[PDB]
Amino acid sequence: AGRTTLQYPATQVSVAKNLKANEPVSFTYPDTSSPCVAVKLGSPVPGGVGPNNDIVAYSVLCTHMGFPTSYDKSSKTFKCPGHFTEFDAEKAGQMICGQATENLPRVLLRYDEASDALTAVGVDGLIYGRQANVI
Amino acid sequence: LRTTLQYPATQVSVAKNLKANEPVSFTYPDTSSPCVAVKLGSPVPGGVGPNNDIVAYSVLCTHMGFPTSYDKSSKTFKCPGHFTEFDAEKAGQMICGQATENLPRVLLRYDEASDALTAVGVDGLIYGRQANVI
Amino acid sequence: NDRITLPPANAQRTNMTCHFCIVGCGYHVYKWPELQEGGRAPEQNALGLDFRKQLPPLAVTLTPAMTNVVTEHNGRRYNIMVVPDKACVVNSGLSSTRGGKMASYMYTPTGDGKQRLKAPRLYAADQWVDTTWDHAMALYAGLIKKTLDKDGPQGVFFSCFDHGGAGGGFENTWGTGKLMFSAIQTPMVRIHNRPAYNSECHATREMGIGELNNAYEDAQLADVIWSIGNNPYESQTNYFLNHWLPNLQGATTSKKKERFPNENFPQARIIFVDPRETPSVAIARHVAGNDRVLHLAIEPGTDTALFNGLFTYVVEQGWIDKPFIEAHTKGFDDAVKTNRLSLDECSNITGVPVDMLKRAAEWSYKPKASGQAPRTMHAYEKGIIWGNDNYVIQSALLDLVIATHNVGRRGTGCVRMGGHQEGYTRPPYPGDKKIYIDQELIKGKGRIMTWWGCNNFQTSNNAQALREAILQRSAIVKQAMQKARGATTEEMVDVIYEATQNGGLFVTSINLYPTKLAEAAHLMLPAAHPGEMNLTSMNGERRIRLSEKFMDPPGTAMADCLIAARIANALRDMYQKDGKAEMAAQFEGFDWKTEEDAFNDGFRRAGQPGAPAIDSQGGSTGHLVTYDRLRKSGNNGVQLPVVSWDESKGLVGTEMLYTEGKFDTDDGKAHFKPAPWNGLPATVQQQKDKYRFWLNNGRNNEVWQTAYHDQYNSLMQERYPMAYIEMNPDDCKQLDVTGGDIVEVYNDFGSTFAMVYPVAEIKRGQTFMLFGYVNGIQGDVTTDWTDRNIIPYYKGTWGDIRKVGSMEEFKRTVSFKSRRFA
Ligand SMILES: Nc1nc2c(c(=O)[nH]1)N[C@H]1C(S)=C(S)[C@@H](COP(=O)(O)OP(=O)(O)OC[C@H]3O[C@@H](n4cnc5c(=O)[nH]c(N)nc54)[C@H](O)[C@@H]3O)O[C@H]1N2
Ligand SMILES: Nc1nc2c(c(=O)[nH]1)N[C@H]1C(S)=C(S)[C@@H](COP(=O)(O)OP(=O)(O)OC[C@H]3O[C@@H](n4cnc5c(=O)[nH]c(N)nc54)[C@H](O)[C@@H]3O)O[C@H]1N2
Ligand code: F3S
Ligand code: FES
Ligand code: FES
Ligand SMILES: [Mo+4]
Ligand code: NA
Repeated sequence: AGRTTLQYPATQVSVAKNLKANEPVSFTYPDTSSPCVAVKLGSPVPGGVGPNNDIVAYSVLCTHMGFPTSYDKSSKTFKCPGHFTEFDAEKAGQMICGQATENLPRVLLRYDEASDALTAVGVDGLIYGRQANVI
Repeated sequence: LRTTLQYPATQVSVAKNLKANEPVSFTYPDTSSPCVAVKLGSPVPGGVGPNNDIVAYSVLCTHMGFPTSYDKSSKTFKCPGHFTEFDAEKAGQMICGQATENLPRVLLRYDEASDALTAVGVDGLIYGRQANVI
Repeated sequence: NDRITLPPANAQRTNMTCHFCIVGCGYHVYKWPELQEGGRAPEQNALGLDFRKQLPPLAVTLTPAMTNVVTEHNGRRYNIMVVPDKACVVNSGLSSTRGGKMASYMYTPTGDGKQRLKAPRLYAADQWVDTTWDHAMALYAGLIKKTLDKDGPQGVFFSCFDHGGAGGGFENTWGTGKLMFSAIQTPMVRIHNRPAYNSECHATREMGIGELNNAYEDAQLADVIWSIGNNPYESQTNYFLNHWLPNLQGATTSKKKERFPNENFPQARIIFVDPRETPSVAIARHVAGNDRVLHLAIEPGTDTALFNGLFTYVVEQGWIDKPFIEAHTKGFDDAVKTNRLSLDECSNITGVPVDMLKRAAEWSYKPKASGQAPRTMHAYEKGIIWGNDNYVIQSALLDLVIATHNVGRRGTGCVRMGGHQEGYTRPPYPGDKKIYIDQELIKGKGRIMTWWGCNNFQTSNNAQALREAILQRSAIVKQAMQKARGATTEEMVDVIYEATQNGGLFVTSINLYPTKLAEAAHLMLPAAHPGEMNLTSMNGERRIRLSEKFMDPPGTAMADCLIAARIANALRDMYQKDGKAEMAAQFEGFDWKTEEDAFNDGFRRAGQPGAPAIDSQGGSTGHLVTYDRLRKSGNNGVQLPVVSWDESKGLVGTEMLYTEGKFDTDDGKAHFKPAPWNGLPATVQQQKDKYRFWLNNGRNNEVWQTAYHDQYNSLMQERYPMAYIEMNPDDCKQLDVTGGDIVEVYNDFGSTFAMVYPVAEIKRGQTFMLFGYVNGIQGDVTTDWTDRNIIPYYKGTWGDIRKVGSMEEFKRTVSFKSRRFA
């Protein structure tokens, strides 16, 4: 091979200006079995993208035992119904409380000013239930 | 998918042909990677064979890649380039020199049934290579 | 493991000077997103190297130690690769084992830098805790302010770097110096390596010869190189490798001949003055042959006698430049009288046979057949700088050099080899006396002591007396703090201040790491190193380079110059609040947002109109240097002083000092000095009289300084889990010790511990211990003795050795094989 990196796809999510503050968008990345959310937080955070540096994206599969987590708009967290793990959308998937041993994986977005496009280009962290992010 | 390199399994020799402190030359994992195996004569941690004393190394200096030479009197590999010296008795530990990596160890299987030594892997990165397997 | 991620073709590339030694080797830092990589084809990676097949020797220096993955303040991950620059003139693509580790010693959350200081740390009476920067400044500035108001500046102590490179440099020395000297105005300041505000080079400077007076190219042009008190393969690796060895190999002969059409150039030779047979001696013999190396294995401390005997002989033979002496020197005839020593007396004192003394003079000073004196570069370091009377040795050595016109000619120089890089720009020292700071602290002086970019627990002379006193004084403050409950910062300042009136000392460390200083410190502030900040510095031939920022510091770690500004602005604010406009005004001039601001304020203002007094290695043309101009210069930079600048030419600098015979003295002449031989100091002689072994000490090739990074490196710790002592095998047998045994080394000054390292080349009744280390501090057994300028004789102590026992683990894991290549 040579290669030490996974071959991630480049997947269009949307243009940034279509996202409303605190209204999660669903997409799949890096394939149709990996559910993800992108959300405009409404306020800049470290590593947020877009015009207001505030768009973040995640794998929604709990890194404990893999249940799809749900985005809570009031707390801006992802909550797992399995064993009650909760992840902070504003702290790069930091576990607030729970049984996981890994932060919620971040979907890396490129933001292109010229087109206003958000493209999913990678994952930081390992998605639940996978030997590698790219199957 | 795969996280590991696909090392070949290369016969070196049978253990009982090795004389104490007489280096055998071979290439692993391909013909551009020179290696030595030596019976040290005394057990060392991780030595193979009947007396747990056979070790093997890449001989390319991990500084800037000159072929090192095995010194029988000290049981070391010495580099003529910038004078690095590695200990064959301490898994390639740098005694003195300019390298930042121990001399890579060739991992040998020793099969009692056949007396074969087979090179099966490398511990460390060989000089002047992106991966041990090109 | 068994692979590397290549840098992509378009990876970001910045310039970086090596963090560590004087040589200042040039490197490139490749930075790129973690999930990208280069291809193996040479045009598909940033290195331009073909990784589709095996590379030949010398094609690259690249190991996993030269790679890392950093996590930035934005949470994003980036591959880094820190590798030597092939087109840098200094190192021509060479990397030492020390600089080769730079990538590994960059800050990452899980790597070797994991214990980097990331926030202020406070010892709140009985436990370490985090605190805020504002609380830290309120406590630290508060104390400084209280001390200024009640005791004046003499209550405020520092030991601070004055050096270049990482933990130094022009921005940082200016920042600290402006704070200590212009703002606080304290004279109670020592330097990282010596216990007063002084120079290593008083004699040579006062004789008119600054100690970095040549180019590295001069080591290529020399007939003869002297290495005096100097183990340069280990201590100045790539100067030795890239410049010295090519000369010894004959690779520079054709360049000598092209420069000097009518001059004989024999095979180059090398002379080492060193009591010890070092790896550098061995490697020189390997490269050049035994017949082209002279190891003058002098008795410890006998340098002055050596040089007075050589000076006497070259004068008697007439192997001197009488036209040079007449036109360009003063005091020669006096020095001939005061320094007179016969070769027989010289041989008796040094132990060097008369034949070897004569040969050294013959190689070095006797005219060649073509008429010209040999080009003899005289290179010296800590064997004489920390030797038997710093001032007198340099006086004796320089007398020889000046009489033989070995300054100012190409292929010559009487130079420091150097330690750290250089990068000094500071206000003048505000006192009129040298003060032995350690002694002052031991005697109970000062309210607050700051260790800044240094660790004298590991590196002071008489270090045991120091640690004892500091720990006890620290404990008094700890005891006083613990009775407080619910105190405001201001009340706490008063409690601590009170404790210092009863013997206590408040201790602050400004550092990358806790270190052993954490055993005594009450406050620790996080600093940032090159690559986390921009930084300028120069090497042993005065070559100034910019090291570019490419990554964030850990947490709230800051550039030392900016920590200084923070402290100054905190003090200013307190004074303004207290209605003391005049005291506030002393803390003006630290409106700095970036390190560059410190560069503009210091280096670039030296000698300019409306500037205050500034002592700078840049001199008065330092304003011609800018960060953007250094960037355009690359890792080659410019040799200071800068002579000209324009857009089309770049920075044009200065190769060699003193080539027209004008020295840095009142009259423009070099000045000879008397150099009396008085034996060893009585303090050292008393140790020698009582105890068995000479306790030589200094550097290991692989270990950098106090092992601040190296202590966290698993390979370093496996190789040198403990400080080692080189012992003669016959002495070993007498003490029933072998490799990997532990011994106590002790005298009247202290007790320390080392692992035994049998070394055939060590002389009977002599030893050599690794200095500065994290497990077994050598300096406990160094004396308090210093020369007239408070320069310690660190290389001058004796002690006894007692077996503790066999460390089985050391025997199973550590090599005790020979470090002298043959
Ligand atoms: N016996 C004996 N003693 C000796 C000597 C000897 O030969 N014999 N030699 C002497 C010599 S030559 C010297 S140079 C001294 C060295 O004495 P020290 O200067 O005490 O030792 P170093 O390891 O250079 O100290 C550097 C310190 O600064 C920290 N540091 C690194 N980078 C930075 C940075 O960017 N900022 C800040 N704020 N801190 C930083 C490191 O973690 C470490 O604690 O030892 C001297 N002591
Ligand atoms: N690998 C490595 N390199 C370094 C450093 C490091 O820690 N690690 N530190 C850097 C610094 S800050 C410095 S100051 C330099 C130090 O560079 P050097 O001064 O080159 O190193 P040292 O090991 O202190 O001492 C040099 C020699 O002095 C000899 N010596 C002892 N006593 C005497 C004496 O009385 N007379 C004479 N003539 N020689 C004597 C010792 O045997 C020794 O080989 O190295 C720099 N480079
Ligand atoms: S790599 Fe660094 S340690 Fe000195 S020899 Fe070069 S500057
Ligand atoms: S499966 Fe999510 S908290 Fe266990
Ligand atoms: S190439 Fe082997 S020591 Fe440099
Ligand atoms: Mo030093
Ligand atoms: Na001690």
